[PDB]
Amino acid sequence: ECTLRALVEEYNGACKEAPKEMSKQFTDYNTFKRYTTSKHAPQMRLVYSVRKPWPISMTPSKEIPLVFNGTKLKDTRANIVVPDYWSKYGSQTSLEVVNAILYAEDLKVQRFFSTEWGEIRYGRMLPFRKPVQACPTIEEVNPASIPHTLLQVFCPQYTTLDSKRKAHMGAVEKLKRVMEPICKVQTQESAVHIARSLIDSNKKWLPTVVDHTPRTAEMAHFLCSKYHYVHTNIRSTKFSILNSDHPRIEVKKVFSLSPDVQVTIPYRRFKGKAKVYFQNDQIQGYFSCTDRQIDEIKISAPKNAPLLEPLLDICYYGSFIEPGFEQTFGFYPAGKREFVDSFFMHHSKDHKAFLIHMGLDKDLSLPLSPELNWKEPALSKVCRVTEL
Amino acid sequence: TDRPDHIDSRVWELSETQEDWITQVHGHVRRVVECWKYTICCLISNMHTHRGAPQYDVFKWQDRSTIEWICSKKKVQYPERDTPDLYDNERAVAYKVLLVSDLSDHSPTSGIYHDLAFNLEGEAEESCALVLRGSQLQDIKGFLCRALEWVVSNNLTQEVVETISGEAKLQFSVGTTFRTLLKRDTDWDVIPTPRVEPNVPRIEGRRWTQMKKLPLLKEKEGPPSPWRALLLGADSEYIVCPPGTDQEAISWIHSQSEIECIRESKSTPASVITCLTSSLQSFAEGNPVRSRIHEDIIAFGINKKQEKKQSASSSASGEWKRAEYQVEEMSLPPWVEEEMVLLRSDQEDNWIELEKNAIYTEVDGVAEGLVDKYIEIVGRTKVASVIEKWQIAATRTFSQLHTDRSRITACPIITRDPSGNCQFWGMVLLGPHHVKRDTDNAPLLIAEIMGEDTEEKYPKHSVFSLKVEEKQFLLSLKITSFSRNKLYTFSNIRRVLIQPASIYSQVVLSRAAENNSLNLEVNPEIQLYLEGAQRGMTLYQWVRMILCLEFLMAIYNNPQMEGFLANMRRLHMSRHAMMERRQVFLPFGSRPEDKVNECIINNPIVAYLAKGWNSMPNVYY
Amino acid sequence: MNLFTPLSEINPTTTQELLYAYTGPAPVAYGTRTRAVLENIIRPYQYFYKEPNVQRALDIKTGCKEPEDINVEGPSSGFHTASVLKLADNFFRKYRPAMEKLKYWILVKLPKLKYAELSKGRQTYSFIHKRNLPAPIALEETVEFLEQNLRRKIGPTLLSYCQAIADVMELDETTYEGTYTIKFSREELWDQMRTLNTMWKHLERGRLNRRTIATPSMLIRGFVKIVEDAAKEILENVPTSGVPVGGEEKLAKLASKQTFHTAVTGELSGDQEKFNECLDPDAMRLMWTVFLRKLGCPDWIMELFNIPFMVFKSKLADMGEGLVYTKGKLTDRKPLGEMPSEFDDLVRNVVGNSISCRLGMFMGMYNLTSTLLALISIEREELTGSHVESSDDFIHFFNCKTHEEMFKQAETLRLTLKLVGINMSPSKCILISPAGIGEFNSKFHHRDFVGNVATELPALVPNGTNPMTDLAMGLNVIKHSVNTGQMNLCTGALAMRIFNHAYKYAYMALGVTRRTRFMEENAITPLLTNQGASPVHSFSTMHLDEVALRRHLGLLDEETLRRILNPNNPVTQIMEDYSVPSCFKYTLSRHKALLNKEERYQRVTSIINKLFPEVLIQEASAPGTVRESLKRRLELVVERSDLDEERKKRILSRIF
RNA sequence: AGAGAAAUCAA
RNA sequence: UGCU
Repeated sequence: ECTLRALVEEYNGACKEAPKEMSKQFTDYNTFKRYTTSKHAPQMRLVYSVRKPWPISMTPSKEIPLVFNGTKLKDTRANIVVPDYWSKYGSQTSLEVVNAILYAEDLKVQRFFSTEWGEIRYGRMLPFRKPVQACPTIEEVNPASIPHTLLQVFCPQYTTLDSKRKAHMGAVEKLKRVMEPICKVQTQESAVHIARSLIDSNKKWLPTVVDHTPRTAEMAHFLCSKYHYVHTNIRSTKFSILNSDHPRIEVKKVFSLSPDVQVTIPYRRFKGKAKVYFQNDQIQGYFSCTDRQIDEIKISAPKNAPLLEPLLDICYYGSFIEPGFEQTFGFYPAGKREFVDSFFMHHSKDHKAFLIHMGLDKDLSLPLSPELNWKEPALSKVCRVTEL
Repeated sequence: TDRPDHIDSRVWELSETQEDWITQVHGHVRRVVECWKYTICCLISNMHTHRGAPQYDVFKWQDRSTIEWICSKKKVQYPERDTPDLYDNERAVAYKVLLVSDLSDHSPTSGIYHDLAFNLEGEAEESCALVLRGSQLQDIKGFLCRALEWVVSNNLTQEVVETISGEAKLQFSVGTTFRTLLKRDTDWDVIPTPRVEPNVPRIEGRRWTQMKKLPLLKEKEGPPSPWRALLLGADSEYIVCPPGTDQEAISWIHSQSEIECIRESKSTPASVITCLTSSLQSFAEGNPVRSRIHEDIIAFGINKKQEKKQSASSSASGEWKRAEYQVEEMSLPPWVEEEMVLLRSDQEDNWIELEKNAIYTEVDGVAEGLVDKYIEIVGRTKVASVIEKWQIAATRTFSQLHTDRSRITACPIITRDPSGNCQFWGMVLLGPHHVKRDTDNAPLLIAEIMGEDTEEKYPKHSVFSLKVEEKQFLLSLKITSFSRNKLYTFSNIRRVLIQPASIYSQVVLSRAAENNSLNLEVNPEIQLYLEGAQRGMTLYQWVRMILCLEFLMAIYNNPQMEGFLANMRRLHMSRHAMMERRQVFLPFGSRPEDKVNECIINNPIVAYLAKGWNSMPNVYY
Repeated sequence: MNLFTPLSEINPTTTQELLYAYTGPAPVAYGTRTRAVLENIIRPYQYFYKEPNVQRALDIKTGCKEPEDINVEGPSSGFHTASVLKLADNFFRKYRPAMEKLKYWILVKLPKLKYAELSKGRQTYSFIHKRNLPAPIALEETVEFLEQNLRRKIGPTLLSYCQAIADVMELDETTYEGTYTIKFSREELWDQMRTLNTMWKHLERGRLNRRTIATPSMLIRGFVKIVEDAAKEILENVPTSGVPVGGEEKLAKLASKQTFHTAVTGELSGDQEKFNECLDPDAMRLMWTVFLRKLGCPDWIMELFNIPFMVFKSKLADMGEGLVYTKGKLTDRKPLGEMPSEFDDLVRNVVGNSISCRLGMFMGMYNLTSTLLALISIEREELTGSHVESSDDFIHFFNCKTHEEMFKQAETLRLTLKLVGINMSPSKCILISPAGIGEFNSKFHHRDFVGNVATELPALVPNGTNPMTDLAMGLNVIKHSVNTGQMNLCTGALAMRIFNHAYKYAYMALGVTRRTRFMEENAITPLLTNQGASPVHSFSTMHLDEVALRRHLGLLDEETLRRILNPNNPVTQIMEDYSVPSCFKYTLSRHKALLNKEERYQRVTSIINKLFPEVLIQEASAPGTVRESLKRRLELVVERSDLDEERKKRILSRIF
């Protein structure tokens, strides 16, 4: 493929032309990417620039230099009128190309002309600015896994297992479907920008008189104001108890950072023996439960499937693993929310606690692997896990 | 921090940029341990092949992308922080080398990969010894023997065992020489520790005084302030011309014109009429560029810098002293009220033609209706025509002031009415401008049409009688140098419509919000403190006066105006507080009027606003 | 001014924006800055003592003073040490949850800070060229200098950068070989590190007298950045900070809260007099040391958090070009100390063209940590009000039960800020007793309404990129102005109309010019806003792109829609999430040794950008050098290809 | 000349 | 050489 030949030639030219710069470290890219001596703003030099004899800096192509006494090409530099000439008596492209060249904009326009606006009413209502998600997204993605989701969408082969783990699945598939044509027609940087704008959850301060849904927050500069308001129109898995000797307790532990400040974060745990049938998409099965340990787990999962998050859901259900329910994470939790999230991030980055709690077996007949994957070859297998 | 003898140069160069060695505890030793592990891996994987491919694929210190590619072909994936050092393709296992001080505590780290245990003297663990060949063990033992003799030569044995026991310890140490430099200009050390018991002293402060009455500003006494602006403002008239382009109108004016001087000012000599007539002719032919003429050195200040430097250096009498600059103090000119009244006069045309935006929702209709009614209120006014003249003049002057031309450029101020007739508001005349910064001043020769001549108001403008088609109009002529930034910001002078629009919009919306109904022709009574008495005008007249006052404040904006407004915002707030029957208290040395009085020197509208402040009830009781 | 104070149908505070100077030129500074900086340096020494004793005052290393030496009448420069200890202890014991976030930042986020973020800054004075340079150039020059002198490769983290900066000062002689053989000593390098480059603050509104600003050198920017992110992390979590991250919601909550009727309310809003020439860095060193010592932080953290301020205690402010001296009508500029002037006490503290100053801060530096020093003073038993302060602007809501207690707490607030040198302005602080009417930052508060008032008018002027993107920025700016409450329905629509008219003019789409006549006989129907066609964006439609809106409304049909969005067009081939690449998405047409380096780095960036898709999404992070990384990536992409083995091996052979 | 305001522009 |  000639693209590889061009890449090799360009690399050789860069090495020969710029030896010292090529010898810099790769991590210095974040420094020398923005290397420019350009120093306000070019808004001043616009009215004069557009009226220059040859403002447009075009590339060598098939453009008529003189049409009806045009003088549109000097051979490059082009006249200001050639952008207008490419709107009539020019070359056209396929309907798929024009449909796929803009996708997010079509979604934003379609949402605007799809809502039944009510009757505008006027009053002394006072808006208070609150942080709400800017625009609707195709999927609910946290602001931390967006780069990893983008890496999985665009460069699946250049990634790491940790990056895949800290990436929202499901959104990747839809993004791939919606951006397979866009990446083909536009540039890589523009494709990345459109993708992030599709999935980014950027909390922006907006006027708020009533609770704004993500749809309403996008169009809020006219819905509400100081004098008027027009009115518009564990994670995913689930659990079910089958045989519980005693009912679930509501014990809570208090964390005392100082004698004057305390927090009450309650953790929910079983007692005696229990059996819960956990269901999550393709993952299904029931596992025996102890006071705080696990006796047996039965899982029915597709071959070579990621089985880390369902087990983390299981661990939170019974407060099984210690380092996230009694022993703090090294810092005083301000509230229950971030404690819930920080548990699922720390214990997803590393899962040593689960392996220590359940133990390791030296045989290979056990299906589940220490990397929390279903039915894969490994040098060792986690114990006390079977299939239905 | 040099390369150990037992470590190859390639290994050291590879290990240089793999981790931040300088900022870790026991640096230059953890790096040596990692180099030991990498060398052990290389010796284990030394030219050994199996099934036509190398038996051992080392993974330590390799790019993550190619590691993932190799692992994908081998049907296995590994995490970032627990990746194996090497993989045994012969029996499909992964091994990571782990130097240990004692071989008794084998301690299998994890089931993902079997470990390889080696001591500091050479002997390996039984599992890793029986899984590998004898030559590999011999080579590793020899390499570890050389490493151990190097260590005991430089007695880092405790450091080596500490690095083996630990994993990573971040640190940042400041040297002894840097410490002496740092503590040159301070009484404490790098880590402050004063020998004082913490306590908050009880200090006896002053008492807070109530603002019983609002402060009175200090009116300044002196000669009345002249009109110092680019254009003539409210005294700006236009000459009707037959429909056509700018060149046709200029040619017609040049053909029908008789120029006689009425008032001559020393600031602008009457001889600079010749260059203006030459510019009229040149623009009439079609080229608005002319060669320099004799009556231009005293018109555009050519060689004035060198001439004035030579004149000043001719005397050179006195002694060096600090440069002291005095700003002349001026009183309130009588013409401020005249301009305010004239700028409110009603014209025939609308003078504000802005394209109406589209309407798709009910909210869009309300906004467009409000904007249309606001434009109707402040459109048929003289101030709108003056704003349009200022915009046209500033834009035409700026468009021709981007190169470094050394020849006179012509930028006529011509506007066109809806019918199509040209309107000669005046003319800007560029001079030789070798501009280099946005703050540099470019010479100009403003020639514009008056409506009334007043020597005190225009001490520098020269007035010439102009006769055009049985009609006689005055003609101003002033020499002015004006900067790039000022021309740019006056090219968008139409932005001044925003503030009166905001006031009108808030009044209308508050009226519509008291009840629940949008009227759009509400004209309430706005009570104001006019001439002391509380007489109220209409909303339409108030917005009209607000626009004129803001336009005057814009073209007369200077540091005095900025400081005056900034320091009077708080006084306006205090006045509102006392209106709301509220008490205002001040600290000991509180003189809020002092911060305002220092900004009143010679600005006309600043003095006018000061008089407006000192035309109000003092005590609100 | 009688027109700006309505008495009915509208409040005087509602007409407060008429007291602004949006339109009209902004003040600009002319000539030398020496006089301004010299008057800025003298103030810390004049106000140190009750009576002006500058000559004796130029002997004080630490601004610590005694309670009886504090000037309760005028400005006072300096701090009380025991007061700083007690106030820091009080500010740590209270708001303790906000201190664990600092612990998490230090233990986790601090080691992960990259020194590449230093390139996203202002212009930096470079000790190589002795000339203001953009941040990337100064950063790369400093990194190359450190690598040449330390004979080691600097790590990607900011801590490694600071360690390298600390280590380079231990070398007695330093060089920057590379045609050029500039040589430095330890003292010269120290002076370059201490030197602050002063410049005028241009285009500043609201002030009558011009003021100067300074920026740190690259040798101390890493330390300053570390301390400033620490200060930001502390300020983002305390209710007494006017940080923009909080969104100034705190003022809204304080305005909307109710109060027991019998309780006597009150609200003090004012400015701080000479904020940046009264504060002494030693107070901030002491406060930071207390904060990191009561957190149980390691010793090296406490050491690291004191270089930024201890270097500033030895600052060498750049005087400028000199002081103006005149004989007759001729003006000559001379350096300080050449001729008698109004600054002769400071001739001793002259180092070449720089002036030393132990006492006092300077504008443009330590903005965030100055707020912390102004907030520890609030934490006292007597003070029971709510404070919201952002740099030299505060607001206090008193909630006393009696007037005498109100004034006692007001005087306590005035005095406690003077224990560290904050020095609130007597002529700028106004207290309203019955209820809340005041101002903070640019906001104005009256009863339950807090409205944003702009300081500078939104520039309704077209930018210089291209019409398609320019309309996007214009509409985004208008939408942002409306969203902050500064604008509303009619004002927003009028701003849109003005911007649209100027935008049409600036691209020759208005009147009779060459473009519009070119579209006359050629039958080029105007279909876009930049072509002079009817506008398509409405007030409710600032957030949608032009082409998609026109397609949905049937204005660009499909024949023209296909032609203007052709990817093979000759012309082509507050983030702006619009302007799909089209025909009208074009570009216009616009010490010398740095230029060649510019094209070299541009080539390196271009080759990296193609072989590394992941640098577009995440910051680059990979051990090794650029050459090896590119070589291995090329080998990988060759092997990953579907070609046969011989083509791959000859491609690898061609790689060299 | 003038612009201007604490000091520069009129190369 | 054409912004109401």
